[PDB]
Amino acid sequence: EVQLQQSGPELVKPGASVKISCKTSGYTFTEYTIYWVKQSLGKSLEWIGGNNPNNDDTTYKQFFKGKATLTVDKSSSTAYMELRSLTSEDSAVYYCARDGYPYYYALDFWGQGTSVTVSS
Amino acid sequence: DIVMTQSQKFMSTSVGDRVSVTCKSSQNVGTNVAWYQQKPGQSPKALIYSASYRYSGVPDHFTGSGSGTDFTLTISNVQSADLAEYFCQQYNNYPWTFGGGTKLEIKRTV
Amino acid sequence: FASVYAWNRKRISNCVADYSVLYNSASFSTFKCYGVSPTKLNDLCFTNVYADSFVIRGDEVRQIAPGQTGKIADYNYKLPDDFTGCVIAWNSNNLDSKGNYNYLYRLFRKSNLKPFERDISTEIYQAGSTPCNGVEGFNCYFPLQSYGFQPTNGVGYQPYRVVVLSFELLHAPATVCGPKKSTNLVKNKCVNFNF
Amino acid sequence: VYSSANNCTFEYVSQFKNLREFVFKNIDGYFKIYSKHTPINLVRDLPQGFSALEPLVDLPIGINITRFQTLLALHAYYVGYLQPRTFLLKYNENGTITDAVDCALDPLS
Ligand SMILES: *[C@@H]1O[C@H](CO)[C@@H](O[C@@H]2O[C@H](CO)[C@@H](O)[C@H](O)[C@H]2NC(C)=O)[C@H](O)[C@H]1NC(C)=O
Ligand SMILES: *[C@@H]1O[C@H](CO)[C@@H](O)[C@H](O)[C@H]1NC(C)=O
Ligand SMILES: *[C@@H]1O[C@H](CO)[C@@H](O)[C@H](O)[C@H]1NC(C)=O
Repeated sequence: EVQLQQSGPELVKPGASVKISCKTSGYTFTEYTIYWVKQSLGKSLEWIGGNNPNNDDTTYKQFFKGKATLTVDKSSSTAYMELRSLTSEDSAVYYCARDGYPYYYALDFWGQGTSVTVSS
Repeated sequence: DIVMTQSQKFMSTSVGDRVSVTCKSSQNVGTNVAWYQQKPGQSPKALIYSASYRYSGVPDHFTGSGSGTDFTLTISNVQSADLAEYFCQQYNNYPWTFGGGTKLEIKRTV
Repeated sequence: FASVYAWNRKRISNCVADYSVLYNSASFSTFKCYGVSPTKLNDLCFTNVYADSFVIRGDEVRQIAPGQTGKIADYNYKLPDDFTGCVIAWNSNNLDSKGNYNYLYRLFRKSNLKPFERDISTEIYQAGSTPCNGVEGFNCYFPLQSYGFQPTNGVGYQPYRVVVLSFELLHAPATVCGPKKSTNLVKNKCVNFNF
Repeated sequence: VYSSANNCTFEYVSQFKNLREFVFKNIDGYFKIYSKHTPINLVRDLPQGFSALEPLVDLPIGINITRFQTLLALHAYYVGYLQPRTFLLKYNENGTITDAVDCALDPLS
């Protein structure tokens, strides 16, 4: 009964700020954390970061400074990512995933992803 | 530190021969991995959990490996829906980082 | 008193005391007594009475009842459904004014507590896929937290002393019963006596 | 002897060569100890004479109590048994017991 609806493709401008939403519905949102990763057109997967819906915690990778920002809300039961400094190579697809503590560790459920392309 | 190469980037099997891919990791930090299938266009599909377990929602006919700082995975055979990317996982420290991935190619002959 | 998770337990037996004087006083704010009517405590005789005492916040008195929900009712102290007990609770705001920051309560646990379970232990609670070790951090929390018992707070933040009385009825011997009263004597008159 | 103090559900604190007599009994979870300080002395080294035993305490313990042992202050105790007999007692004029006759010992008895 787990599903995830995301936004469509986006076109961004260098030196600007954009928003991407990951929507979760049909299941409880309080317990399990939410993870964000990227795919740069079939290259190696990068763990963008993660957040805790309950404690409002935020965790990044070793090198993420520039757009390190996380946000969630329970009224809409969704999460919003803010992207800044879209300089030259951030055109890629974002994937929003949910893990399970009682069973199925390590990002059991995935999403369709949102593809953002940088252009003038 | 943090490095994952699994000694290969892509492997090729033509017909019938069993497919096996390792996930050699860095120095001893722990024993917890995963393997995901990445079809060309849609979301990744989890293949194996900790390199030796089973999935309820997947027709699992797989062979795994033991424990320690080295990991290996063996799949049944090269079916008609095996052309995809292979991703390994490593979740010990908070800065999660995976490898470069593995690509399975069906080596067609003349 | 003791902490809510390390609730204080006392065993009373081999005595005669009046239970009517408790609810007679007007200083007892909350008295929810499910086992028997308040006026029948002195009438009946019991055995090996047990008292569980702790301190809770102002707006959680409804949590202490047999077979209901509540974070404290799940991870700190839970009443079984088949519980013929009795519950008293009263304000202690003047006894913790500045405020008090020595109260701890469980907030995270794997599952609900067992009935009358004295679960005392410490551990770094983990709620993430990655294993938890070393120093606390993400998915590595301390399950014990303090209380915001400021001296300028109203209902919901005033400390409440809560005591729960339980008992077993006539396992084999009888030690504690209600008090009995005796009248004066008369002579040279045909009287029916109950000596 | 002092090894553990777990689950202390009860506690009680209270108070010719003379010989002391005791009788220990347990009926439906009630423990009775009857005592006698010094009876009539006829001769030495043997229990001659007659004297009734008066109750001392009554304890609501609730145990089955199967075996027992004595204690000594290191640096003789005759032990009998009880059977379901029938006796005839001759109470004195002050309430005390002075004569007892068995009912299953001799045809004259
Ligand atoms: C029954 O008890 C009474 C009361 O103690 C005894 O009467 C006393 O007897 C002693 C000697 O036996 C006298 O010195 C006292 O003067 C008596 N007092 C009174 C008030 O009479 C009586 O002897 C007892 N009888 C038996 C058989 O034990
Ligand atoms: C008393 O007995 C119970 C079992 O009837 C046992 O669980 C408990 O540990 C005992 N008390 C002590 C102090 O050992
Ligand atoms: C004696 O032991 C039996 C167990 O067979 C128990 O049922 C009974 O209550 C015991 N007696 C007392 C007086 O506790």
